[PDB]
Amino acid sequence: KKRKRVVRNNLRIREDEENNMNEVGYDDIGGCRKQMAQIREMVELPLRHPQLFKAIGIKPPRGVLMYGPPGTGKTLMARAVANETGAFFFLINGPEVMSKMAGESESNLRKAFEEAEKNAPAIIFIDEIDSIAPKRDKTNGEVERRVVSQLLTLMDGMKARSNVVVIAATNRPNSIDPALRRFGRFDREVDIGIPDATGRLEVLRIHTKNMKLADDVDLEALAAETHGYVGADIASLCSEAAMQQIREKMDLIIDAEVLDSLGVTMDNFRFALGNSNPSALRETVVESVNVTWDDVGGLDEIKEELKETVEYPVLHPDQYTKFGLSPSKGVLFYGPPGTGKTLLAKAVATEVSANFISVKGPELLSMWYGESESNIRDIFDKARAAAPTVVFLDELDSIASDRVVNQLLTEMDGMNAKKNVFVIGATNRPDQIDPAILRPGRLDQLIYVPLPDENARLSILNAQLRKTPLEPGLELTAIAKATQGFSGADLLYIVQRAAKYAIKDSIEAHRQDPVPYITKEHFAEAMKTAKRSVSDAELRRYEAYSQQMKA
Amino acid sequence: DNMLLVDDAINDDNSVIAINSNTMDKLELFRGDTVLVKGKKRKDTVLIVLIDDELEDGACRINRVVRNNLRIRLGDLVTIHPCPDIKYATRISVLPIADTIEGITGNLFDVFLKPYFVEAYRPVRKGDHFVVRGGMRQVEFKVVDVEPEEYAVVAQDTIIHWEGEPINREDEENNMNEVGYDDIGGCRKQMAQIREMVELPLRHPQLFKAIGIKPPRGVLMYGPPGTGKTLMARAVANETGAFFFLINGPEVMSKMAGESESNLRKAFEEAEKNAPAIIFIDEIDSIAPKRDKTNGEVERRVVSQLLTLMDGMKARSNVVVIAATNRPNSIDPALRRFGRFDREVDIGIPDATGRLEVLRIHTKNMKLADDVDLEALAAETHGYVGADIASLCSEAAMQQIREKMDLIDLDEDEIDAEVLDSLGVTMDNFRFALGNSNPSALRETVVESVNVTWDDVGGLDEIKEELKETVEYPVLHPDQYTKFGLSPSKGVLFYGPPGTGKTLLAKAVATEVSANFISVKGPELLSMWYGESESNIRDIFDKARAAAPTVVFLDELDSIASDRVVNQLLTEMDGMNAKKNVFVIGATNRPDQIDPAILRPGRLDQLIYVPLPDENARLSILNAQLRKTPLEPGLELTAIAKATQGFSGADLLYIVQRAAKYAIKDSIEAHRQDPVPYITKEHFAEAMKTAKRSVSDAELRRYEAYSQQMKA
Ligand SMILES: Nc1ncnc2c1ncn2[C@@H]1O[C@H](COP(=O)(O)OP(=O)(O)OP(=O)(O)O)[C@@H](O)[C@H]1O
Ligand SMILES: Nc1ncnc2c1ncn2[C@@H]1O[C@H](COP(=O)(O)OP(=O)(O)OP(=O)(O)O)[C@@H](O)[C@H]1O
Ligand SMILES: Nc1ncnc2c1ncn2[C@@H]1O[C@H](COP(=O)(O)OP(=O)(O)O)[C@@H](O)[C@H]1O
Ligand SMILES: Nc1ncnc2c1ncn2[C@@H]1O[C@H](COP(=O)(O)OP(=O)(O)O)[C@@H](O)[C@H]1O
Repeated sequence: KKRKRVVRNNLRIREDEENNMNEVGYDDIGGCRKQMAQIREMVELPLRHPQLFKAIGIKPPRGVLMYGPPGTGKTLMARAVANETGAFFFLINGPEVMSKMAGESESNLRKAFEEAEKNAPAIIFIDEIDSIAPKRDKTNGEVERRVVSQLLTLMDGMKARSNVVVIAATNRPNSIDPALRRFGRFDREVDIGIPDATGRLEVLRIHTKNMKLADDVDLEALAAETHGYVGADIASLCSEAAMQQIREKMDLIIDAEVLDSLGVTMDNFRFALGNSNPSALRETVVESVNVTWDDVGGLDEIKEELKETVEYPVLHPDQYTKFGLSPSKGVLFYGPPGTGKTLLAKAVATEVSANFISVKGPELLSMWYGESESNIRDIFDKARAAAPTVVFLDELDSIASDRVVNQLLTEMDGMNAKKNVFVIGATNRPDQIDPAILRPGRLDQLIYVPLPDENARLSILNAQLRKTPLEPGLELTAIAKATQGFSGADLLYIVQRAAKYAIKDSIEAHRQDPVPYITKEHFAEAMKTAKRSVSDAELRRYEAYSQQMKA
Repeated sequence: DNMLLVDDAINDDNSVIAINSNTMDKLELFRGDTVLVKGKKRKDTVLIVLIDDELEDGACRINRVVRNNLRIRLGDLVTIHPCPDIKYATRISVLPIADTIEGITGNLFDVFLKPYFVEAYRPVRKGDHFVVRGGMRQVEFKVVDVEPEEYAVVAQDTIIHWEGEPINREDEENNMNEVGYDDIGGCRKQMAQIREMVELPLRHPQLFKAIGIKPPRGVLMYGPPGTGKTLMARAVANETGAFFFLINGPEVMSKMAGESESNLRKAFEEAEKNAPAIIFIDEIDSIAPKRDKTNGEVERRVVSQLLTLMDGMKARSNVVVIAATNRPNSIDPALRRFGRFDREVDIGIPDATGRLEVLRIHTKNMKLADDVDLEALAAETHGYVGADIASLCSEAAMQQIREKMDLIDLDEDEIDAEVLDSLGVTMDNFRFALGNSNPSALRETVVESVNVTWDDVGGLDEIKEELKETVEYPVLHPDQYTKFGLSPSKGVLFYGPPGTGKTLLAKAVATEVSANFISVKGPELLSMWYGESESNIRDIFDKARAAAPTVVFLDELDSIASDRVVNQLLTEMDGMNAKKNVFVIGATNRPDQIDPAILRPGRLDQLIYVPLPDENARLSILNAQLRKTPLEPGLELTAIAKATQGFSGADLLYIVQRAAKYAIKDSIEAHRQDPVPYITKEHFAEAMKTAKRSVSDAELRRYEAYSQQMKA
């Protein structure tokens, strides 16, 4: 393996060894099984077995291009695949080549390409290819027009029939000159999103393989609580926890006995999480959700309609092809705020096992005003790249000009119907929605979301209270019955208020477990201190609009 | 207990230390061998030990000169070790000090060679100062160099060299190459954090290897300009004792292209050679500014070279990089990612104790007059960073010079020393200098500590308890919330009549949890909206995160209800993680223009009405103001409180101020024509006759209706 206890170490199955951080195989990467498989398919076969392509008679693809949030291990993934396949790895940095003189950058590039070619089982991993080749309409300088031209000439002049694979990494997909996306160049696109719970647990296990972890570790709990953390953030969290442990042990301070007492505890991880701050949520990213249909309460007919709309076309594409009906993709939820529309969207995305994409109203406004990292083009491009995907547009009424609406219409119409990309819009103000978006071939289907009934309210209360202690024998049927006209947000507020009262009483009792659960009287006080958040006028308006649509 | 207590010595011998036999017994030292005494700031010396039965056990006898050389004072603890590697000196180079040879010429080296080194075998070390008597003078020389290393003893056959020129004495003191922790004050927390982030990687690298982790390398301290960042960096570097290397942003950026890369590469390589080492930078923003505004290629290549050097740093090497920047967000964001500058430290304006400590440090050499009340200056000086305090001291000294100048004649080239002896800075000089100061830190959002308690709050007990339950518990008792799973709320918004004590409530809340208050007025938000202001709300929240726990205060939040700033605030507040100890308190007199999105869950959801003070509240407020102005004995404030229905705190304070003004005017008239240094009944009578209300009843009814609507 890798072209290689003492024998096992020799065959890999004083600083010069550890500092030489190589041989990082597939073991040291987690949460990217799909992308790992894609990269392996596009790399190993062209290099290990070029004979197969000759047998089938077709040129193997070469141009690969990865993009995702910064610090997600793109460089680490490329290094790992290069080491696993056993080929020579050449690394290039965009700013570095841009750093050198006007003519020096072109030299560097051509010399690197030729050196790879002469020694060319290898991967020429560019990095931050956007910097060297930014958008043409933005920068049109002499050096900008020269270095990009040289790179394009080198790419077009690829000798072919060789074992050279070029990989480029850019944080944003549509942040490069489009000239690189044509045939014979970077075409095989790969998207890396924030890892899910399993990926985060894998990363935690990978990193915490040398640290003297204490006896009490519940890494599953850490994975569950940590959301929106990229691998770099997890590494930083582990480092912060170790630093906190060192600080805690420092009060008593070296004798080896104390060194023997070093141990990272759950308190350290909690403190590190407190000190950590993810930098990935601020950008639109693709992830996987696991919301079950049984998770929500009621809305059985809505579930049936959404199933008919999404599941059958994707579960049984052959039936639709034979019947000739193209899959529907325009779904728009409307109804009172806080009715769990996002939860329904997440359930729908989980049904087809697609990657859910979320774009909120503040993001829409930021794009509208021009101050925003990403534009709708990038959102839809990523949606296509990570197909299948379900895009969610929250508060379409918040774009109340029409530039963003026009861009959205163009993007929605341009994408091919066959591609499994669905768009789900949510808005509590259907009147304000531009009529142009309701046209056929667009967000045409309308789904009203009625308020939960007593059964739905009881189910919501039961689900929300599963993870918190409750007084044995408590009957929530009365609570649900006495909560007519409410919504999910109101029930959540009631639960939070009851928990707050319980916390206050517990703290006072401890100062003076006396009460490790919430009593019926606490819920009674919470409900008496809270009331409905939606007036009858709004419900009447919703009903009138529903009648108008029906008629 | 090998440490021994520093003791004053009557004898003037510069190489003899007299100790009791029990002192040797503790360390089992043998008579006839020198000992190494090490003090502080990497200062050490070698002394010949003698036995003095008179001295009690543990009592030493070292002249004042050796202690001065070691930079130590009486009563300190110094570590004493034997000298197993005693060696003699073969070639010692020593040069004189010109100011020490004033009044007598000639070469005293030959005079001192034989009598002073007649088989004496005095131990010698680099940098020592030794005093020898020649003629009528006692001249002190310095040990320029000694061979073989490291310290050795002055043997008779040792060759002494004197080919050179004298050097100044104060030049070494002003070199700034020796500054310990004693030369800093008011930054205990930040200094402790820097020590924890620096000492452990260098002093004890084995800890990280034992626990299996890569120690951090990137420490970035940012704060208002002229706050002492460079001084703190130099102090920590010298205290650690490791090799040091500095890079100035202005210097590197001032050289033509290409030379900068060579300088950076040479600096990094040389520092790596002398591991352990510390690399420091200044105005890193200057060399790596915000790429969004500067598109020049030179800065791009410089920043790329710096990034390459940082990333290529070898895994195991005792090198720590420190950077300084006034604006935390000004630097190119690429430097903030993992594996680079990540350990962020924020330095705020010092509080009263910090200002007192700084003033004490600076006023360590001036001829302070007998009447100085540095406590009063510390209390009065608010918003002064250390540099402003140094400028204040300089200006006060200059004013004293102005006052004393008339006696002397500046035309002559010589000034009599008797007048010089009379120089002395009086409290009036400091008062004038403070009058002619120009603080600037307070003009921009800077984290500062507050010391306001519930006592200053005149009533609103129920609001006090509600706010306590909302804030204090999640800050001091997160365990209960974790057990129940309820997340802590952060968004609290006060609404009510102006001047009802909202800022004071926010300050009290911030003080209770012992957090760093941050203030952001509405005009600042407007200027940020127009872009004229330097700092952006992103910077405010980044500073709040770095200085956590903190309480941010947004006054006149309705002034932006503009939409870009509101959207940015919503985005940043959403990005904030709940578990972090960051809280936001909004204030506004018009709780109707605020966008509904501000009131959404996970945002400024908690609403608190602030009512006008009650009669008991009015009495408490009046008592609170009347603490430094003397009052007529027997004066009754109940009549004023009861006749001041509907008044606000600001109105009561204004009434007190105008009454004090009337009393002062009466005193001025009486003196011109201070038997009455206090206020009497007539002044309060006039003030109440001139009383009014800041809020009309219609506005009160509107607020009441709005509060009832919110409650329903
Ligand atoms: N499976 C993983 N996914 C993400 N990060 C990982 C993973 N395994 C380890 N890491 C850690 O996360 C970081 C990923 O590598 P690195 O810091 O080079 O990020 P990157 O996104 O590839 O970098 P860049 O985009 O600048 O080339 C490293 O700290 C690596 O140790
Ligand atoms: N404890 C202290 N805290 C702050 N300033 C101090 C302190 N002691 C002395 N000073 C004064 O502060 C100044 C030293 O800090 P300096 O001017 O280098 O700060 P800076 O603005 O961070 O520097 P830089 O030019 O490196 O950005 C001198 O005026 C010194 O007299
Ligand atoms: N079956 C359900 N119906 C309505 N709301 C639910 C249901 N299940 C959970 N919820 C709650 O609904 C909330 C979603 O709130 P919100 O985003 O305001 O709704 P929307 O996105 O539809 O406007 C979640 O916090 C969740 O706890
Ligand atoms: N409980 C209180 N209510 C109102 N004012 C008070 C109270 N305690 C003290 N004050 C005084 O009232 C004034 C309030 O000023 P400020 O905090 O700016 O008010 P606001 O935030 O309402 O504008 C200050 O002089 C303050 O010392």
